[PDB]
Amino acid sequence: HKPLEVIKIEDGVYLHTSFKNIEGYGLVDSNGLVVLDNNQAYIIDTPWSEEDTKLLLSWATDRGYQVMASISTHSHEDRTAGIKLLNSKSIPTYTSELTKKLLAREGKPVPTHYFKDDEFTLGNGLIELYYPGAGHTEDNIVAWLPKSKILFGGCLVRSHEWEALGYVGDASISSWADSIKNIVSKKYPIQMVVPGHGKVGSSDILDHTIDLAESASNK
Amino acid sequence: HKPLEVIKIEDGVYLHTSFKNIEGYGLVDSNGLVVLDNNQAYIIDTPWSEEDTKLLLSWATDRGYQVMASISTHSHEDRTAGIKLLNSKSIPTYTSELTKKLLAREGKPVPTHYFKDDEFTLGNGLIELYYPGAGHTEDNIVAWLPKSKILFGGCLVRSHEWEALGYVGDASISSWADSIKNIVSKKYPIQMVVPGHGKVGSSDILDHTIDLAESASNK
Ligand SMILES: [Zn+2]
Ligand SMILES: [Zn+2]
Ligand SMILES: [Zn+2]
Ligand SMILES: [Zn+2]
Repeated sequence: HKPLEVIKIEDGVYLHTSFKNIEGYGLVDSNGLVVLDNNQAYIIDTPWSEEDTKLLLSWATDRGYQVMASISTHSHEDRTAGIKLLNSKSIPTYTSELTKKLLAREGKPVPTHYFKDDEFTLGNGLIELYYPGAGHTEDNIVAWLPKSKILFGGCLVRSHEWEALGYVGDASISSWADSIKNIVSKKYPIQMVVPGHGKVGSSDILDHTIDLAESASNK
Repeated sequence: HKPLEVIKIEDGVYLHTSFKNIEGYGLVDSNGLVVLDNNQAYIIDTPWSEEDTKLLLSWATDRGYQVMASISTHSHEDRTAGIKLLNSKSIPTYTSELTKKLLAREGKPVPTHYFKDDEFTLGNGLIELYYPGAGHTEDNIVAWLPKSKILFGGCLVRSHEWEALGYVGDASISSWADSIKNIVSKKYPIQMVVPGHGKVGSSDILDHTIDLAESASNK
């Protein structure tokens, strides 16, 4: 397919996007981040394939960055396809404990590190992880980047180009709006929200997601 | 997945819709028609799977209709997945000659009947087939239903919910707008346009498709 794209979206923050080209629909995209702490790089969600993960690692190496770890924000392949490769390179991989268990239940490679806590931090205080409750999946977490004022909402949040919730096979639709409201309750001074699929937007992605969740739940 | 849906959209015309549920995106739909001439039924595009084709044939049998033939509007699986089943039941299957050759090149079941003509008619004059030129694929054809004033645009036309051309792996983007203009030149008194994917709309689907094609071609 179309290979990995990596673009800068803030000082020390890059959006990585990988793709699948589906007959019947067309190109589907999948986003994660690279977050820098000086020269130390943290991967928030792997690309959607092992090959695209290799491209992301090469992207870092070519530019002199040192990849420290990855965190995956739920167990789906579009968040985790690269865990196997990172493990083979002795790069620490993280998920929540529930995500780890879900991966093992799917017969997929597990992270080398995991936490059973609603909050966890990577780097300085560079990346603040939070579990707001079930939505897109039972295990979805989000990441707040206090320096850049970016919330990585992952697949729990929906870009404005979408008029529905996306893939809901593993979703808890009746809990989804409440889980977004829990994010809102954190009172992050959000300047940008990055979704797992679709275009980056502003804080109103949260409101849009609540609208979509409440509509689908009442249906 | 979610099984076949069949709903009436005009006197003697039914929309059949089949689905695939994709992680990373969600539910993708695929449309065809059943067109009646008294009790004689014509299938414009098969459902997206053999199993959904069996459901469509059962739908017809249960309601007393006699399925006479199918026509597929290009070679992609979402138009043709049911050809094998119809052939096994000695129900005539049609495509254009180019579509037939493309199917054989993909190692897929071929229709039992085919024409190398820009126009062809099924039933009364019930269904008027036209090849307007390359767009979504090299072989795409459309169907005009003069009694119901419906143009089945198939995957060559794009519903208003889409802001792009969809799957373009086999497309001729530089010819697409011209091909729509050829449809316009037929001067069909169009009341409804049915796309291969997405929601049924009005004649302005043609204009929308031209806009999308011209934008993509200039890019
Ligand atoms: Zn997911
Ligand atoms: Zn996702
Ligand atoms: Zn097609
Ligand atoms: Zn199609």
